[PDB]
Amino acid sequence: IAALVVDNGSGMCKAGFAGDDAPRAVFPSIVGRPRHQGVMVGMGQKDSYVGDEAQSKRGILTLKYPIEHGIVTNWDDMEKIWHHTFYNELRVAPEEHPVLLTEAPLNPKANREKMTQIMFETFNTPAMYVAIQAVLSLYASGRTTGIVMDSGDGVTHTVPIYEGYALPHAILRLDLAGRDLTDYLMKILTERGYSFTTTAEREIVRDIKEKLCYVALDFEQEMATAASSSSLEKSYELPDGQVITIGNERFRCPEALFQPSFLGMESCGIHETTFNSIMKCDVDIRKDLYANTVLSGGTTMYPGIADRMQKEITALAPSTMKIKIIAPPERKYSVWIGGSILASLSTFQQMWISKQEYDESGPSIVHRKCF
Amino acid sequence: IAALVVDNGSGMCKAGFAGDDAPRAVFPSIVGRPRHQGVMVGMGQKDSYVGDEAQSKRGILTLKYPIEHGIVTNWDDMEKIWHHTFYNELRVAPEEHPVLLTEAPLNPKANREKMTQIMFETFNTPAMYVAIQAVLSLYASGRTTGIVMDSGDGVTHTVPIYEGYALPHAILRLDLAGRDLTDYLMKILTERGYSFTTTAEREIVRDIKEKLCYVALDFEQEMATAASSSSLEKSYELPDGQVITIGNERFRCPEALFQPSFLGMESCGIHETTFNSIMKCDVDIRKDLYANTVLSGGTTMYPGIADRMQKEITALAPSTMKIKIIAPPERKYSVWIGGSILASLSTFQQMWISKQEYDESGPSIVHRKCF
Amino acid sequence: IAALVVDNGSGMCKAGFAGDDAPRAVFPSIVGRPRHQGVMVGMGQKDSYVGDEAQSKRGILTLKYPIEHGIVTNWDDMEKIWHHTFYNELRVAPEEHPVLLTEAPLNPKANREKMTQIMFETFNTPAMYVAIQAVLSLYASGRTTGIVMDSGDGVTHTVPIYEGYALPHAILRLDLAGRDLTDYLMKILTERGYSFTTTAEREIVRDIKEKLCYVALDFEQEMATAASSSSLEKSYELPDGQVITIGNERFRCPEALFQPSFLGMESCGIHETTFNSIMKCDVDIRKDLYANTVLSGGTTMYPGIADRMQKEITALAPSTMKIKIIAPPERKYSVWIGGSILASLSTFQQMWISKQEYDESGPSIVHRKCF
Amino acid sequence: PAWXAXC
Amino acid sequence: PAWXAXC
Amino acid sequence: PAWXAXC
Ligand SMILES: Nc1ncnc2c1ncn2[C@@H]1O[C@H](COP(=O)(O)OP(=O)(O)O)[C@@H](O)[C@H]1O
Ligand SMILES: Nc1ncnc2c1ncn2[C@@H]1O[C@H](COP(=O)(O)OP(=O)(O)O)[C@@H](O)[C@H]1O
Ligand SMILES: Nc1ncnc2c1ncn2[C@@H]1O[C@H](COP(=O)(O)OP(=O)(O)O)[C@@H](O)[C@H]1O
Ligand SMILES: [Mg+2]
Ligand SMILES: [Mg+2]
Ligand SMILES: [Mg+2]
Repeated sequence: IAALVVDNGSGMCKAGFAGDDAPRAVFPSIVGRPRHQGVMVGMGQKDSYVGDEAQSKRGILTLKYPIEHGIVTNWDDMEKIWHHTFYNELRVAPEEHPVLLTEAPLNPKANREKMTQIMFETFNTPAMYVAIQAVLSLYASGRTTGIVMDSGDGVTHTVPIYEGYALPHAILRLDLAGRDLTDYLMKILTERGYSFTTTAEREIVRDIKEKLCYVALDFEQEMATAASSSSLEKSYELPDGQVITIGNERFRCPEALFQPSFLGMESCGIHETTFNSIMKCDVDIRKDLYANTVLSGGTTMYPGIADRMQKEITALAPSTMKIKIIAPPERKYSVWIGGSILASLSTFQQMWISKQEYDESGPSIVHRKCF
Repeated sequence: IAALVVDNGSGMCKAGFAGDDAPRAVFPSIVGRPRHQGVMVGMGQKDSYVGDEAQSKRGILTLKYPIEHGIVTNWDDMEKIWHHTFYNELRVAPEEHPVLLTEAPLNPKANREKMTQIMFETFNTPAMYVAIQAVLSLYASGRTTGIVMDSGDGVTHTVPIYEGYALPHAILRLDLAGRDLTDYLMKILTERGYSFTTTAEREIVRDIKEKLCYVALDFEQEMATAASSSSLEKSYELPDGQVITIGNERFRCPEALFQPSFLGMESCGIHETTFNSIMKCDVDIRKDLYANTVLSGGTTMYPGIADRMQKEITALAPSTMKIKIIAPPERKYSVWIGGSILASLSTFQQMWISKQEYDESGPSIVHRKCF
Repeated sequence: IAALVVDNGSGMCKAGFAGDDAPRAVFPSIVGRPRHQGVMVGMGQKDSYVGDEAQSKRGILTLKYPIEHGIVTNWDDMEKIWHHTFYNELRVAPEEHPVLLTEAPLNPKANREKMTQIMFETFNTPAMYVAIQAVLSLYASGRTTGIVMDSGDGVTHTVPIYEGYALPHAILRLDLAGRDLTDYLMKILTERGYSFTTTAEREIVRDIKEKLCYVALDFEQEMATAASSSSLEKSYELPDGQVITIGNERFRCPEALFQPSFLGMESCGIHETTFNSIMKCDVDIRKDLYANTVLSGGTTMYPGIADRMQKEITALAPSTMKIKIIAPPERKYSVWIGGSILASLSTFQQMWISKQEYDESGPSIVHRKCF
Repeated sequence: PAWXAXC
Repeated sequence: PAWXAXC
Repeated sequence: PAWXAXC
């Protein structure tokens, strides 16, 4: 029987059967409820909505994500997301197929346990595993010595791995991520008098993000240029037809990744959390890992981010070192891709937690290989 | 069939077939293990790397030397070194060829016993001998009367050998060796703030020693120059790309061979132990030794050590002597070369203990031929 | 005139006049800077803050300790600390009193030289000395035969000093310390749900570390005790008054002192560095050293540490030997207590380097009687 | 927020 | 990391 | 330490 690979990421839940090169489902990891009372009763309007149904009814809904910073904050609305993930998006019975779930590093032990409880006892999965999302991005690139910088909506993490052994004492998780980068775009859009406050409006600003922010190679030069002339400014039509315009804000939004001080956090930028991670491992295991900075997750999609990472971390690293930023196509979806690859291995059939194990061991089984 | 010759050196294993003019296998005598949990199971890791493998994978492994000062401290580690020596490095079935083992002087009876047992019973060698390393050293220069000053990673020793017969009562051992000089090199590099602690870092320091240290001819004037101009000081770059400056430290490290007080050892310096072994020799023969002081083993490779040994032991000898220090090239692997020479010969073809002899007489054959 | 004794600890500075039995001033050694723009022009605010002023303003400053692992990583923030040590905390003019500083074993030679130049040419001291931290302690213990395990926020040292004559070759410096365990406490607290990131949160973690954490007498058994029961659960209120319930965490946090493999350092536990330091000494003195094992510095204050130490070295050491972990109350400032004694011990009155000597022999004068 | 304490 | 090279 | 009673 084929396995199911599901990444419960903070923005979207990528799901599908193993061995395939892309996920069959890519729906926003959102649940929604009505904000107003109903009248046209012949509709039979639903007790709740999910995914692109939530994008379809979007303007009349309170929206929430049950996953934040990688913690599942609401197990009821997360169970809704899984119910839809299987029984509507893939039409599979999960009780007949093993499942590989993906999880963030340095996340509370209870989340692995509460996930596993729901999977074995609600959804009756025959077997399960809870893979570290970083390890999967390395499998996804085929390499087996490198440092994975993974960042989507909820978490940024850097995990170095060498000859396939972990370096767990060198993992850094910076909670500056895509959701936060969206919050910050809302604040700075307010500077030009464009206002966005409802959860539906928040996701319009997510859309602006996707298609309008680049990560300038030098912030002083570009900010000087954008203060000097209007040539760089681009416009975007709302669903209500009027054209917003983005100027300095285009590159300020992801500049935060290299200056988290704009968002009030003390932490050093994603270049610095990469450099500080390579410096946490042995001198040997280093020049190698400076030739292998591997990027993943949707906030690694900004134009020029690989250039900026290089021209930043090369200024931190020693001279006469080769620094290269392996930023693949489909870095958007590497982990599904990595999970698909891991589910293809014969030996991984020995790694699973089976329901027969869970029923005899109790919750502590979920922790054998984790960060 | 050609006998197999193995130099069980404390730092490096030199090995080959009899009649090779130089060893085939030359590798650091390291057994490694991983410092961290393995996570990419599809790599197919192996539990203990050996030789150049361990040195390739350096920073993910703990590194064990199984031999300390000629004493085999860990036998299953050393057994793995010999397994790798035979099946992989030389590619031979050691049960089908006789075997020549080198051993350090004044090394306990049990070491020879356990070497014997492992050869005759793990590897089932058909015939075997264990040679006093200095014999082989003298033979390697083609001469047959002199005194050897051997100085490896683990042992420094002085052996007078006349008409090819050793003087056993006149042998000296000094454990101040290449590892100890690596130790002191750490400590003195720490003065300039270059810390090195992990075994991996130890290997970096070994590399540094092997290329920037040298024996000062004239310590006082040198150290006065080093306190007067920066011209004596120079640099090296880590596997981590960054440069390190080696200075006063260059000469201060190898000075220890003449001044063991610098490592808090009350034991006499190498010039004193050579003298004090010549003066243990019968009054007639001392002249014949002074023309025939042979140096062997890798810590005799320091530039100027011959010049220093000469200019020092000059002062310990009476005036009107031909105090000549025999320090050729190939002193590096000399001990092994001598093994190959001696192994090729029908007179030595009488000496090899037959497996059957040991099998019938137990350890009682080796308890003689160790003297 | 009365001299001044100042201990430049990596975490907290202890200072006062000679003769007294406790150091009058304890500014936790921190400099901190405004994390945001100052807005109320009427507040009379200042550029940067130190010690308890830094603690008072904590929630709006980025905090930097200018000593790490004993190295003075920043000289301007150290010199700010000394300016506040003398003119604010002690209200004394250091250009009118001799001064004694303290320094770690094996610290880079350059540190002593810079310190000296700052004392003689910023603070214009009449005469100066820099005592090796461990040494001072045995004076504080009275006993002039013993091995000192000093463990503070930064370094850890295990000097054995005998019959009052040192043994410098036997000194071992292990860079596992209180800061390292604060940093590890952040990682393990994450597992139950609590996020700590900022520099200010590092001090809250430090408070949790100084109150609820303690050393297991046997890790496995106490581990098992958690796994069976809530009996070790205790709780601490953050500045929010919300209680955080920590457990299995107390006897894990400092278990790192005995298992540095938990934190990805390579070197052996503080018990093993204690035993191994004794084993560097000449075989006679060992009986007396086992009976005179001395603990000092704030990280030796964990409850249970003595019991664990005594049993741990009783495993490593011989049977038919007696082990005395001399660990008094007030072990913490058992340095500015030893320095008080040393400056009071009037035979020492020749040792203070005069400014006139330093003005002639330059920085070379500091290497008078140190390691 | 989300975190059990600290955010 | 405090030292020069090395940590 | 190698030695049985010495190193
Ligand atoms: N082309 C793009 N440019 C910038 N950001 C993007 C782009 N595509 C996606 N993102 C950001 O990535 C975030 C989610 O990343 P991803 O890792 O794919 O999802 P998840 O974090 O749920 O696994 C989204 O919030 C989105 O804003
Ligand atoms: N160029 C060099 N200068 C100084 N020492 C060297 C040099 N090359 C090798 N060595 C030393 O030689 C030692 C090992 O020599 P060798 O005798 O071949 O191995 P073993 O001592 O194990 O038999 C090492 O400790 C190393 O420090
Ligand atoms: N009761 C306690 N138990 C364990 N550790 C403590 C305790 N109190 C303080 N510490 C630790 O001791 C550290 C300070 O060490 P100390 O010896 O006082 O100064 P220094 O670090 O300069 O040597 C603090 O960072 C703190 O974490
Ligand atoms: Mg993700
Ligand atoms: Mg040798
Ligand atoms: Mg201290």
